[PDB]
Amino acid sequence: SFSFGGFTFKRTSGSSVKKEEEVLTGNLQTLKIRVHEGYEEFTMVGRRATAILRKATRRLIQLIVSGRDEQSIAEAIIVAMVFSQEDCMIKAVRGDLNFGSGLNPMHQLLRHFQKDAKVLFQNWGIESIDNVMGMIGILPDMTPSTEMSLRGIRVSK
Repeated sequence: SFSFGGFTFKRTSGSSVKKEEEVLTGNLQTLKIRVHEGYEEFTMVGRRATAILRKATRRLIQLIVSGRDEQSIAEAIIVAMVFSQEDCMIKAVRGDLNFGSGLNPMHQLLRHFQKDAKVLFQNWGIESIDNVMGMIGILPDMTPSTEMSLRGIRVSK
């Protein structure tokens, strides 16, 4: 169990080791980040939202988020997208990432997208979805949809 972005993450299956890696942001800043390598499954519980997360090396496999309102659901999605370490998120950064107490690089990334996530969501990718009991899609602009969704993401009740 650990905490990230105001969410408690508890690992329900799988595992990971960490390898340092250099990466190039969409503002062309180089960062050394600790990459988690492994298939892992988690629950996330924040103050206003809950989720199930399955991921692998720099890849979000599935996120099912349950939340109180649009605002809360969004915050959960942003934390799980940054936590995924996917390169479309790395490449969505605009402006430099300063400092820093307080802030290893994953937190810097998070603080950046928490100030504004529009570009993160635009660039993530969408997919058509099927009908699944208790599950609905969320579009890049955060409105609901039965036909499409942000890739890997679904909203529960």
